[PDB]
Amino acid sequence: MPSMAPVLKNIMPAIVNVAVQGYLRKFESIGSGVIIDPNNGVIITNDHVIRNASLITVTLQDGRRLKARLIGGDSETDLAVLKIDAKNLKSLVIGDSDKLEVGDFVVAIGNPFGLNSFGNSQSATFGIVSALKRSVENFIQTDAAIGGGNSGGALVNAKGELIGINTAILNVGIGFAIPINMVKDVAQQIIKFGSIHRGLMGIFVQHLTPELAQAMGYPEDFQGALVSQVNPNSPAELAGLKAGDIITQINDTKITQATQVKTTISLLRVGSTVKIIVERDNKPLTLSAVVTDIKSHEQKLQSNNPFLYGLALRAFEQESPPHGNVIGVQVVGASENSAGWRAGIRPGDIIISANKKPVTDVKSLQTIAQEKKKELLVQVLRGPGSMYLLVI
Amino acid sequence: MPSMAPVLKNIMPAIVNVAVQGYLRKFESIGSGVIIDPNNGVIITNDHVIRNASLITVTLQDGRRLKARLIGGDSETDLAVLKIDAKNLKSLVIGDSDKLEVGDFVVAIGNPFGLNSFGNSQSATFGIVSALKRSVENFIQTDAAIGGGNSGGALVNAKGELIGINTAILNVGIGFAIPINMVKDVAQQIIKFGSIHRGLMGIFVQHLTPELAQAMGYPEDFQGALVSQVNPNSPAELAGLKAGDIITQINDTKITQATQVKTTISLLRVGSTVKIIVERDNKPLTLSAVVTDIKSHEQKLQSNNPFLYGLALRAFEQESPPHGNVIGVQVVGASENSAGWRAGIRPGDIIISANKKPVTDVKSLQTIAQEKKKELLVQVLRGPGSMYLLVI
Amino acid sequence: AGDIITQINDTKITQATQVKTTISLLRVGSTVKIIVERDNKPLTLSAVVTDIKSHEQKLQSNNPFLYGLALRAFEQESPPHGNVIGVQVVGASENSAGWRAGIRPGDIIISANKKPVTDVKSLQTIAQEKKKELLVQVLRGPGSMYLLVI
Repeated sequence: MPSMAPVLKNIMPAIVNVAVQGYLRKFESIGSGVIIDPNNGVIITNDHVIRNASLITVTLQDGRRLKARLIGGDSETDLAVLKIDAKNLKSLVIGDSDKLEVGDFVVAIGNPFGLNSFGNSQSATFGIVSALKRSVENFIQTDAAIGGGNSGGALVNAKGELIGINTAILNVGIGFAIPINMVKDVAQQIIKFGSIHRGLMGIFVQHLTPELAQAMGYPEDFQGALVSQVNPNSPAELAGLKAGDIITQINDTKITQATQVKTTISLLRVGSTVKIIVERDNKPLTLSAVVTDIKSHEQKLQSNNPFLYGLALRAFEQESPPHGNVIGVQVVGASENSAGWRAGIRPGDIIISANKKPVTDVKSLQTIAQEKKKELLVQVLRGPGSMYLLVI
Repeated sequence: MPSMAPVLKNIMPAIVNVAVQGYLRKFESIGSGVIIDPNNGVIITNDHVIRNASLITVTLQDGRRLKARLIGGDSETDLAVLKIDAKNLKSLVIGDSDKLEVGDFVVAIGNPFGLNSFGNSQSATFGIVSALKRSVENFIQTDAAIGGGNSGGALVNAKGELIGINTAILNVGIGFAIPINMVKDVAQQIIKFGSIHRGLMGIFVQHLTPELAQAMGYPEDFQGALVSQVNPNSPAELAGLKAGDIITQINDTKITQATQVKTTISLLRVGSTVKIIVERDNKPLTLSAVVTDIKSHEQKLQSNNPFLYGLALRAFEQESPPHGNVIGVQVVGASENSAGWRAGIRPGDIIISANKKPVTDVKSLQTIAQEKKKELLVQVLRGPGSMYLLVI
Repeated sequence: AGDIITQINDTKITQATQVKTTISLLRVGSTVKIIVERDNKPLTLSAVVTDIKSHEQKLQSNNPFLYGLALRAFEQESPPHGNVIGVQVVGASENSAGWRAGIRPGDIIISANKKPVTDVKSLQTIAQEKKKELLVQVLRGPGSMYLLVI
């Protein structure tokens, strides 16, 4: 007689209750957690379960109510790692969430927002994987949900292995899970450093469909991640990556799915050399690239183009009463965080001279901006009036 | 390790996305579709998915976004057949939906109204058949639903065969499906003719319960469809069908269920001779009958009874101030679409003479109505007053 | 353009509004005789009313990827992309192959069948590469994406 009872009875102690008290006004909040290292008391829940906590208490199936410590959380991946100091703890076999398919049977273990606050008992619910993660697009999706779903709890496969960590967004009958492969890596890194310090690579990637594979000269079943854009002066550009490359391996991981790429890179730390294997018009190339600090990169960009950085510019000529024939460069956009904004330049402004010299096109503006001076004097037409501005 | 993953991976390409633009004000709308003939690009969705469309685009799992043509739809069965011109298409094995039982495991494949507009990925959800069709009464019913259910998508059995086509009426956790046997027949007929042209048979049928079987002199397990009424001058009457007959076979289909009968006959076309095998007080009889055009039949009825057609009549005698003793035939009802309504006759009218002659009962009225004349002069009492009317 | 219509078939044309009414009710397949003054010379033209769907069908497959698209040459510094050179999609008919593939007004086509796109003719020429698909790289705000127009 088949039943999930045997596997669940063994893994249930691994799931726990997570209770939080805090101020936002004082509030309560409860969710679930999973013990992923029994020897050191390391529990995973969602970041949103424990945000704003002054107090966090873990209740085990065995009855103990334990004071827990936050080792660190990561709001973007919605994960948080906790420590409790206690012995005789149980966990479960961790699995590989890259190996999941639509149609596999799963069980989600974790109380809904309403339920069994008081019993040391975690509700179980059964179903299949309905759709794989694809960044609702951001998670493993299931039809195993109860009460609008669980946060912090375990998603396990038919064997009892942990394949993800549940989460509850506000989809009737649909359950969501953060895949365990990603969870592992944010756990290690929060454990070692206390938080993820994301750096910059500058690679935008897209799902390689069979359609696109074939149109790009590869078989229908070919797998990889399509590079859709490589920014200028980005680490990916230094490394030789081009739009149209198909990424097939990063470091030790084979890429068969664009969603893979974006997770790996994310959780990788400024300083890391990264091996990227690429296919380009059917030739393999191995590029190497260094993750850099986002604020450093913005610095480079700024001190390289100190007066015009953050501005979108185009050539402009137009008879424009009351000014007569107006020739210049139109500021089409401007980041609030630019020397240009700070000096007063706004979108819609026409720059008609720089350092008292006439400006005809963008190039002509960029050249004068290269002049080794402390400041750029800029004359702008703005609708029917005009200002001189100083860009420092 | 059991899993629905292998069967679903093979049939998933058969399911598609259906996107529609139109005016009702412009609107969008998306549902799903199933490819039932890969060689000719023939897709099934629901009629309600594609109604009011000026544009219909099919997205395949492989990535192609394809312009689709409406070959025809049928709002009563809520089905619509589509063509796309494209090669390398996949379908699935079509199954027999007469063979389904409560308790069989099923998977419904198709995105809910909310979900994955953008991924070429169709959500899957798992369960059992909860109740068989019984015309909510009109469909196969399941506990495989997500997000309030899918329209246009596939319902498949444990083997991966298509057993129905999903539909979403506005029942939490309950999924509905239009059974595939019916779908097949409306597809062929929409393909050949562009739409279903329903004719008239005139057979009302009822579920034969064990209770009723026994009370009618057959074993508890006897199957068939109970004829509850046969209209006068109907094709079923010409063919010899009587109330109390138990239909057991129509053409090539054995009838074990009343719901069967009504579908078959429906989709059958004016002109078709139809074999009906019947049981009557335990003797088998084979009747033959011809489907006729509904408007022709109404014509026959009218030109046969040209002045009184569409009227409900009873004998009437009553002392009725201020009229004294009133003898006549009371019009108890009247169809707006009758020579009688058009002339002014209303329910509650007493017909007291016809062609200047007194009317005592219905029969007496019918006889004068048979007179070979261009018109019927009718004198009516209406409450306290009276009108002469001319029925043409 | 600048011809003056004085007659359509046997109806005589004295105002602009008659033209719509005389012609709208003419059936597909008809020969229509349009009589005109052009520089004070009378001419008589003959034209065949076509089916609307068939005409749009003809424009469509005669221009299979770019039909319905309003397009202009585009050069602009555009943080974070740097200097973006390409063809801006200014309008896109909701029934075009381009709209179907995913293109939207605002997008900048920066490459086609893997070559750089500079002016509108450069895109038109690449579009004529003898295929059943045009591969386009579009820049949309800070992102980018490959689409296949079919």
